[PDB]
Amino acid sequence: PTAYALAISSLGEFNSLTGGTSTDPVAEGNDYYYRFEIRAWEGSSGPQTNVTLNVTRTLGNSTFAGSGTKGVDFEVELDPDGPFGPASYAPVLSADVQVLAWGPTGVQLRYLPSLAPGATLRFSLRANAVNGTNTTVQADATSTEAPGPYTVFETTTIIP
Ligand SMILES: [Ca+2]
Ligand SMILES: [Ca+2]
Repeated sequence: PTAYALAISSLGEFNSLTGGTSTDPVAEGNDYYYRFEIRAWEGSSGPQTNVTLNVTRTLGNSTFAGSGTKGVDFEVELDPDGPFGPASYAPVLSADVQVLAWGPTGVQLRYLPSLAPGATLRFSLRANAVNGTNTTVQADATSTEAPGPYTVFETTTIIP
């Protein structure tokens, strides 16, 4: 059988850490936010542990912003019933996220609680728009139990 599975999705760029409106292109000198989801398979043989997002800049000049402050530079939200129920995304406790790395060209965030089958996490990441070269970021999802990584690339058009 398939014991455990995870998935990743890009949701594109937004003008706010939470809520707000979509964006892209972005004018150089403005902040913007990437969002990614990590999604636990509903058929998983149990909760998944060490669910980790690794995002690296692959092309262009934009930078992950700030020092790594939850609620300013990044946010992790949990939808405990995923798409399968009406519960909405809500920010998780600060203690529930370990910032493994936070720098201008790479960020790594680990969810410390276990992630129930079907549940999803939404990661929002603040960035500084820089260039008229596009910025492309690589986002990798892994967990202990799932045969990761699962990778996407999202691209932002920067106006000089
Ligand atoms: Ca839900
Ligand atoms: Ca985009």
